[PDB]
Amino acid sequence: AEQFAVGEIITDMAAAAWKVGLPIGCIYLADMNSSESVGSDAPCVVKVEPSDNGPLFTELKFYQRAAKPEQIQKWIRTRKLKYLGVPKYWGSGLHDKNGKSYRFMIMDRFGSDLQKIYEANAKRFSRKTVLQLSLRILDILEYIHEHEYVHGDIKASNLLLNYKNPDQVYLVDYGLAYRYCPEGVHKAYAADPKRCHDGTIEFTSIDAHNGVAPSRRGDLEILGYCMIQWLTGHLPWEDNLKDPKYVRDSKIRYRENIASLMDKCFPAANAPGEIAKYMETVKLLDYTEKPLYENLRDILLQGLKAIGSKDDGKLDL
Repeated sequence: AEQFAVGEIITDMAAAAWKVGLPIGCIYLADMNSSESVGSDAPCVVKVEPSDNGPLFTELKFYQRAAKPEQIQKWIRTRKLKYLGVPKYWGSGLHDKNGKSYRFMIMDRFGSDLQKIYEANAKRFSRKTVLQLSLRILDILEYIHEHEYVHGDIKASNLLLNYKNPDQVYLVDYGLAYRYCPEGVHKAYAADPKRCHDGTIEFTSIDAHNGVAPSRRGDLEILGYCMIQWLTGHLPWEDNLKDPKYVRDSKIRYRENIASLMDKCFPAANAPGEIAKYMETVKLLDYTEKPLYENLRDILLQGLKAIGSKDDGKLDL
């Protein structure tokens, strides 16, 4: 059952009009209403799911409260950033077709995911690339955290590049996002009954493994596993992803002894100092504690100084 007629004009709740193009779950190219039909250079995309789909409703709410174009530009101005890797929300509505109710959401369009690039580069990224990606992710993380939300699923396949600027990475898929601190009140260290997702098993946090709601330390923890995966091509527990209790156990033991993790993941006890310092700092975070994001960025910056480079914004993909 196709959601839309290709070329159809759809009007959002804000009364803005859009034309629907070919697909790029159900996602299609979208642009502002025109004489001209929607093309391969479109600037936006429309996600459409049934009205009862819980994940699209969670994603829409996150975009509505933290993704407004004006809200993002004010942040980029006051924090003096070259950009922010959070997609912009352009609009949403309800659309009836063959007597079923659907929900749609217009958002920015991006380029290829980092995972396709990772695989094309023989499952490695340079130290420069990993350091530069991580500084921008920390920016994204700080932003959504200050806006009461954690992602809990950071990974290469959820990190898209600007279709026009390959040095700018955005984080997507907020369908399973979690509002950890609604109205400024942090959730207790316990299971949220509405939530049944543990994240992606190889990258997920110890809190997620323990059936505890995702928190800010969880996101920084996840980023840490990504950095190692990207630098080395492997993770110690990759061989047996099917056993969650083993994976959890390995992460608890390697959190207790980081030097062990550096020895396992990096050849000959020679490992990037910044990755060790990163994981040490994330380890010191309690469940309800606000990370010192600037301290973490400084650590990644000491790493760029060590390889003779600076944060020039170049991902050198």
